[PDB]
Amino acid sequence: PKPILYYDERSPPVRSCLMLIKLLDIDVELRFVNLFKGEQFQKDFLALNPQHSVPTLVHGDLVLTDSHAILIHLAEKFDEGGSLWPQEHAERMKVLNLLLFECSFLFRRDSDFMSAIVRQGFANVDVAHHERKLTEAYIIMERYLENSDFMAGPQLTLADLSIVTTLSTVNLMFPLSQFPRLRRWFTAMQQLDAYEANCSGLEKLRQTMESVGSFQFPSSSAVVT
Amino acid sequence: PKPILYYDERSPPVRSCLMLIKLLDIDVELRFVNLFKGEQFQKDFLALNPQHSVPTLVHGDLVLTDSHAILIHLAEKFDEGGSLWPQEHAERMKVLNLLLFECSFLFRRDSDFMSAIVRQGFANVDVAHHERKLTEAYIIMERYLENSDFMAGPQLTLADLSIVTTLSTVNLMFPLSQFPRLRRWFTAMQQLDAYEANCSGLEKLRQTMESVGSFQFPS
Ligand SMILES: N[C@@H](CCC(=O)N[C@@H](CS[C@H]1C(=O)c2sccc2N(Cc2ccc(F)cc2)S1(=O)=O)C(=O)NCC(=O)O)C(=O)O
Ligand SMILES: N[C@@H](CCC(=O)N[C@@H](CS[C@H]1C(=O)c2sccc2N(Cc2ccc(F)cc2)S1(=O)=O)C(=O)NCC(=O)O)C(=O)O
Repeated sequence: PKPILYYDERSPPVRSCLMLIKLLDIDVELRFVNLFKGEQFQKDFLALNPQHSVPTLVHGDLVLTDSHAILIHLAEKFDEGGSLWPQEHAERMKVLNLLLFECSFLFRRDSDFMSAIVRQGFANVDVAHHERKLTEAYIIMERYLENSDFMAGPQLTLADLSIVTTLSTVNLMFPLSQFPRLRRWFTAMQQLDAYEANCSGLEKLRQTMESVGSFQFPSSSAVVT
Repeated sequence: PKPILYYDERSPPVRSCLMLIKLLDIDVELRFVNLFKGEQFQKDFLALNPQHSVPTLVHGDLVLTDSHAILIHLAEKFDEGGSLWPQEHAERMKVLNLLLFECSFLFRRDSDFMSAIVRQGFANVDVAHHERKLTEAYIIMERYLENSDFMAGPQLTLADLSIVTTLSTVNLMFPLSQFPRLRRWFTAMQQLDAYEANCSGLEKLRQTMESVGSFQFPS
């Protein structure tokens, strides 16, 4: 049976899976779970994923509840022997290490910021606090890109797919003017045909966040090429 | 070159790596980075790990900056053919999924709570809020244990090592009496020879958090 992806394209980790699905031309059934309406708490989805989170993948008997596991699973089954999830051990561990950076550091801090907007309203958020936290993530990614051309090495990997969706979401708010390597990398990612799968959900996220938070992202921040 | 582990054993993700090292009898060189003194911001360590986090593993030219990658790396290098990191794809994906649950959900919420204590002081923390968030993690793990003796199946895996160190840290504040599968599992984990690697740092974390937070854990 072909994979089933429970999704809300506003979510960066969902969009990372959408990019991989487009990149590898995987046939996947899409099942929308509207996070704005709380559909992740629907009884059947909750029993499927007690974390009530998207993306969730059902592929046969396998149920994955984290984008980073979904990316690895889909790469092993549809990019077998390929370079997105590289064959050599050290290269693969480097990709895994950056996937975990996305979970542990980048997405955690972006989610922290957007959760404060939803709960308090943008005018009541300590924006300077979150600017510091997320600029710190910019600094770290700039350092990674000072030593390699893509995030995890000389070529595109799963790490770039995971990170670029959250980047583009952070960059709705915070400009990349002071980060030339990260701007060059982001521009290169935007030229990829697979990046088309990030565009619609990023814009839907912008619309929803501006509505719920009663604010506007500064239009000048987002890198657009 | 033998692996080098930069560590502060107060940290649950550090303790998971220490448990695996004891389980597999891995010869490592330990290097203490005192987080209480801010030594993770020392110039050479930031150069090595710009996330200024422990655990950090240096193994030859490979530098790993996340406990979950370190667990997988060490299992693949030192436990080929073991059950901790299963060879079968579906089983391996299940372990990976639970390792990411630990990063994304359990440790995130435990770190949220302990960071509130450090920044605000225990007397000013919304304990009820964090009790709800962490009890939600208990509920999820209790469901994970419905069909299996361990988190990822019938056998001990890397997922149990990652989860149990954070468990025991959450359990310093919130008891497990309402979660029979989870309490059974934790008692069984505590009986492992390798669980001794968790003991020292858990107590050091209790002592340090109680001083920095100016409080005492109920346990
Ligand atoms: N490691 C896991 C992470 C999976 C996960 O957490 N998925 C959630 C959606 S991602 C998300 C988020 O956390 C927050 S907090 C505030 C705003 C947002 N997001 C924007 C958003 C706003 C409004 C809206 F209607 C939709 C989205 S977000 O960036 O999308 C998730 O499913 N949350 C549901 C829940 O109940 O927790 C991994 O897969 O990698
Ligand atoms: N996914 C990564 C996570 C790696 C990581 O974040 N490691 C940190 C130590 S774990 C840690 C923690 O996050 C917090 S927040 C508040 C309290 C604590 N900890 C307790 C503590 C208190 C006082 C003290 F002196 C030491 C510890 S904690 O549980 O130890 C880390 O290195 N932080 C340093 C930094 O600058 O960020 C993975 O590896 O899995």
